[PDB]
Amino acid sequence: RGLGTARLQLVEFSAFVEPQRHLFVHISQHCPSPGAPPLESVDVRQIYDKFPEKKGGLRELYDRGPPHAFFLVKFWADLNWGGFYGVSSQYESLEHMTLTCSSKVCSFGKQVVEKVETERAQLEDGRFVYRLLRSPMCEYLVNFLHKLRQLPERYMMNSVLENFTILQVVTNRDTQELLLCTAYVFEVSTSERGAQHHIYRLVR
Ligand SMILES: c1ccc(COc2ccc3[nH]ccc3c2)cc1
Repeated sequence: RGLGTARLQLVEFSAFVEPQRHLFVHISQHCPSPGAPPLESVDVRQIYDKFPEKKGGLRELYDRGPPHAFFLVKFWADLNWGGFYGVSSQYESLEHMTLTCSSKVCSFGKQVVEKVETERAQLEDGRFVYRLLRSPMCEYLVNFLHKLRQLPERYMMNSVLENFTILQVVTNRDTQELLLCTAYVFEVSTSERGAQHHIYRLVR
């Protein structure tokens, strides 16, 4: 499938730096069409420890449901490049909604940043689109990225990134319904191979 539900679909996601653009990670679901197949599944239990077991932790979130709203993205990021560091997200749906978008940056399973944004639906092409464009990337991530690009060896970046995760929770602001919950894990790619990603379903 893709990263989305009947109610809300991710359309594009990127994290980038501008002085053109450099993209650290990118999901295009404009992609688009598959030809096949469905998404592989990963047992959400094997990643409880990469996020806080406190309130709003993975286990708590998944317990309430709905379980089909839960995805894991593995990113191989491109760190070969002080400009403007940005994140851009676009969702779409057929219903009119206001979204609450929470991003939780985690280091060794502890939250070091929570970022909460709100985005109202916008009618376009007979569907509703939710554009969170050019949101300044938090300072901790900028500083982290500047240190990460210093490491002399890709495998050392990977070692450092094995304890770094992001949890993104999109809820219907009005109703409090969870719409999408995405866990992100990270390695690095080469400049030659370019950034890449793999989306899974989280199951239990
Ligand atoms: C390591 C590699 C790439 C990057 C790109 O920076 C971001 C920033 C916000 C994000 N939200 C979901 C993935 C994501 C990525 C950060 C750290």
